[PDB]
This record gives sequence, C-alpha cells and structure tokens, in this order.
Amino acid sequence: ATPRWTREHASKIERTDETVVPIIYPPREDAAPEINGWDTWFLRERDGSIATVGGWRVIFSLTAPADLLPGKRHDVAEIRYFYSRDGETWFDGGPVFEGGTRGSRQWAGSALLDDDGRLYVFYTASGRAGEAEITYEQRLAVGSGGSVVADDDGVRIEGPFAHGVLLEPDGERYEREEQSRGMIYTFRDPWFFEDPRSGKTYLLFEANTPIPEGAGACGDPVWEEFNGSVGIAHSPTGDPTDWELCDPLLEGICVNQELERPHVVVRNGFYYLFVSSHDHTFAPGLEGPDGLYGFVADSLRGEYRPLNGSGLVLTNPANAPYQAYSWVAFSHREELLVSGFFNYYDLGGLTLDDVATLSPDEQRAKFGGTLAPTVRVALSGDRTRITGTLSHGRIPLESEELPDLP
Repeated sequence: ATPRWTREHASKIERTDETVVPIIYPPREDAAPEINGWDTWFLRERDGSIATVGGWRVIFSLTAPADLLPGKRHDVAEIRYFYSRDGETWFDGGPVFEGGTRGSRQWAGSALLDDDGRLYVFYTASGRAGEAEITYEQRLAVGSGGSVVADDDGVRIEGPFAHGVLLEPDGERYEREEQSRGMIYTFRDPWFFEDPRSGKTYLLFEANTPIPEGAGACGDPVWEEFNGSVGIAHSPTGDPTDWELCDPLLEGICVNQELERPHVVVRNGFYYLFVSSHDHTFAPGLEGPDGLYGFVADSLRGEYRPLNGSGLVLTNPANAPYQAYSWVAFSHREELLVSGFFNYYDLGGLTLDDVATLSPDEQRAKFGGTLAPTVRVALSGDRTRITGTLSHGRIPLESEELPDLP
C-alpha cells in the first residue's frame, strides 16, 4: 500500500506568489571560474547536522570543465569538494577521489562524517569503469575510509579511499534497466539518513517501480511508463556500508518518471520528504514545472500527503523557468533553507532542446554552474511559503543568525 502522488494531485500544480523564487543574476566572483558545478550536497554528521571540522564546513559538487558544452557535462562528472569558515566564501579543494572510482562517471550522492571519524562519501556510479561507449547503468556506491584533516589554512580530504557498490535494483520492488519501458530507468542519488526517533539507519534513493505489461494499473497504457518512486534501504547494524532494500516510501505512478535527489527534513515530529523534478518527465495530461516538490507525514515510512495540495513547494518564475535546479532542504532554527544550483538562464523564449542547436559559446554563456541564492521558506503544516533569499550559496550553521525579513 505504498503512498501515491496521484494524478488528482498533479492536476492542481500551479505557480503562485508563495512558490516562485526571485530572479537569479550571475554572481560577482566564482570560487573556480575554470570549472562548472552542479548537484551539490553537504558533509553532515550522523544526526543530520552540517558537519564542522576545526571550524570548517565541507560541501561536494558534481563538476565538469567549463570548456565543455553543458549538454554533455553529465558524461564526465567528477566529485569535487569545497570548504568554508563562514558559509559564503568557499575555497576549491580539488577532486575528492584519486581514481579507483566506481562507474564511468559519478553522479550525486551524500556525505557522512561518522562518530568514529571515518568519512563515507555516497555517490552514484553511472556506467562501468573504462567502457567502450557510454552506458546509463546506475548503482549506489560508497567511497569509505576517508580522512578529513583541518589546520588553520584549509581542509584536506585524504586517502586511502575504498570504493564498492552498495545497492543495485532487485527487479521486484525497484525496476531494472532491462525492465525499463519509456524513458531510461533510474537508480541513483543515495542520501544517508538516521531517523532521530527510532535511531534506525536508512539510505534513501531515487528508483523506479516495475509495472508489468498490461497490468492495467493505470487508465492509459502509456501512463504506466512513468513510474518514479523514492526507494529506501535499511541498515540493521547501522554500518554505513551494510544495507538491505525496503519497500519504497512514495510512488508517482502515472505522474512522473524522475523523482530526483530525495531527502527528508524532520521538523518538530513531522517528516518532510522533498524531491526535485523536471517538467519534461511528467506523464501526458499533466503540466508541472521544474521544481522542488514535497510531502509530509508523521513517521518516516508513513502515509505521505503532498504539500500545498499539489505537491509544488518551490519553483522558478515563468520568464526564467530553468534558472535553478537540484534543490536540497535543511533546517535552520525555525526556517527551512533550500540550496540549489544556477542552471540555465537568459534563454529568452527557447526550450532546452533548442539550446543544443546554438553555437558552443552561446550555449556556455547560458549556463551558470554556480550556487543559487539560498531560499528561505517557512513550513506551517502541509503548507509552505517562500519568505526570502540569502547570498549566493550561503550555507549557515544553526550557530549563526540570518538577516531579518520584511
């Protein structure tokens, strides 16, 4: 009886003054002008707080050379880390892994600085190392055994790193590549999460749930091709490398194909599940924008219901609809901060597939590759409201006070 983001929900999706973010303009300086970054995550303690090592925060980004065309950056994505003392001025720390990485390339994940001091960097292994032609096989892997050292000049993430695959789709609860109809399947974005109530250890991820041929599970056969779901795995011992698959938390069958980068924020006893999603991954008959969608329940594996009635928590304005993507939510004392990245801007009227026609520089000029202005929202139940923004890529601690709001 897995909870469902239903079509009756998605039909109500609509931009409102409470869900549209302000226009993002390019920032004054870049931490590294020679690199593009997207899909970023924080180094967190086991409980979920932003980890601090000798006064420094650490974040991780997917990166590709700025020389490269945007459309293809996902084929050569490498994980880099950045560190900061305040939360605004980030220093480039270079690649986190010196090879031995699983997959042809790496996609987004999460990072855990355990109590023992061991560093675990969960990521997605896209493809297999040293393939002939690029494949789209996705597996949940981890780079265990890292050591983070911090003097007063910066932060070093050193080896030796040990990499292995943690999870692959079983084919019964989570669809395999062979089973994928319609668009390419998904099995990626591992996010570590310790439940602050039970204490149990979980790992969330984005998956698809298999629907048999002719199953009749939907009112139209084509709709069954859109089978995105948020899967979860459990660790009985708590070891961040020993996992067993569970039944999925939420399914968007006949609504959306990709529920990208899922994560949970627990706030005063309520579990808010957030997922980013594209507009082109919606099933036919539904119109939803690129945005952060959210659901709330009273337990981690409970009956999720969509925020704001439709599910839309946060979205870009109509006249700049691709400016940000891949949002992550995190608590700061009585606000919820949401950090995305600066994606596609200054399109005028063009669609994303239209941009592929343009000359190399006209494409590179329309891609940010930096952090978006951190958005401040206020949760009030199953209803949200955008309350403001902060500086570009501001990740503050709960120890820090944020500017006042109108």
